[PDB]
Amino acid sequence: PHPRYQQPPVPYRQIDDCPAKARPQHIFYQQFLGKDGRRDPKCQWEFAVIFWGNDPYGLKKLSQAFQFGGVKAGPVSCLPHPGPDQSPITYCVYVYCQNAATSKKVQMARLEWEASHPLAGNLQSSIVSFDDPLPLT
Amino acid sequence: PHPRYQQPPVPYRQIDDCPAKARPQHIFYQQFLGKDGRRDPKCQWEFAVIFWGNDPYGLKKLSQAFQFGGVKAGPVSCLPHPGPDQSPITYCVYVYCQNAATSKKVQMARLEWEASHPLAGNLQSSIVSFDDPLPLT
DNA sequence: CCCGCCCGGGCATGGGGCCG
DNA sequence: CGGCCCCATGCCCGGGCGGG
Repeated sequence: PHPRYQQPPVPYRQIDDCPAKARPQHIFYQQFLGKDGRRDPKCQWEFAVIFWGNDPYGLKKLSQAFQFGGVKAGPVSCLPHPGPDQSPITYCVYVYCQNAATSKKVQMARLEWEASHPLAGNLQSSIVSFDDPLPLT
Repeated sequence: PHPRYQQPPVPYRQIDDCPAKARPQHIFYQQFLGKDGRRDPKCQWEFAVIFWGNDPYGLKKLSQAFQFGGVKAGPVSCLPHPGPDQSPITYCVYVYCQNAATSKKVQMARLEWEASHPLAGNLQSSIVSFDDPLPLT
């Protein structure tokens, strides 16, 4: 068909479903998150980490990399550009989490990835709280 | 620059610049937000309201309508869909705000519009908090 | 007046995959 | 290997329709 609007990243069953160039980051996060990456039925989706920066390509790899039961990235999006001026675009990715601890852990995971991979770009991040749970079931 | 990644909606100098379909909501929101729509240079961008639903077109109208000094919508994006199945995509729009009062007002403003216009679709929403301020200057 | 839902066109890729 | 490439791709515009 004809896409007019963004589509959600498709979830993985096999590691093959994850695009090859993003596989190491993905694997890293798995090992990093451990049990915290599995879906916990009792938790509801109230948290996120927003990652942002000027490079959409790296952000896409990050989005492709965080896909798990309890940690799910949305697609690459962007922030409003502040000036009435059209400025350098600031891209972002929301990584949704089922609790606060996991979101902090997610932040730190990406930091450690950057530490091990100098050529990866340095992303800004912030913890996000939602008053009401998101329909991520 | 980066045609395959999303672009931040463009600001309006005057009301004629607002795309036609979004213009009624835009007018209404302007009047409802009142002084709170103007930028307060002391405030930092720590809040948002996320609106979500299944109509990307409705959400596009909302995104275009909320563009002000202190209220700035991002583009139409979507949430991850939890199951590895075919389920309706849930689209969303983050509307960024310079303080908490204003975000409450934004939430309310859309509720009012929906109350005046029963043909309009009912958007779910939540207030959103950031630990660190966003680079909306 | 405004609603949801529909459609075609156009840009400049940029990332999966080949080859040096 | 890992740097490089090129056309399937991801994005956005804006008009239109029948209806309440």
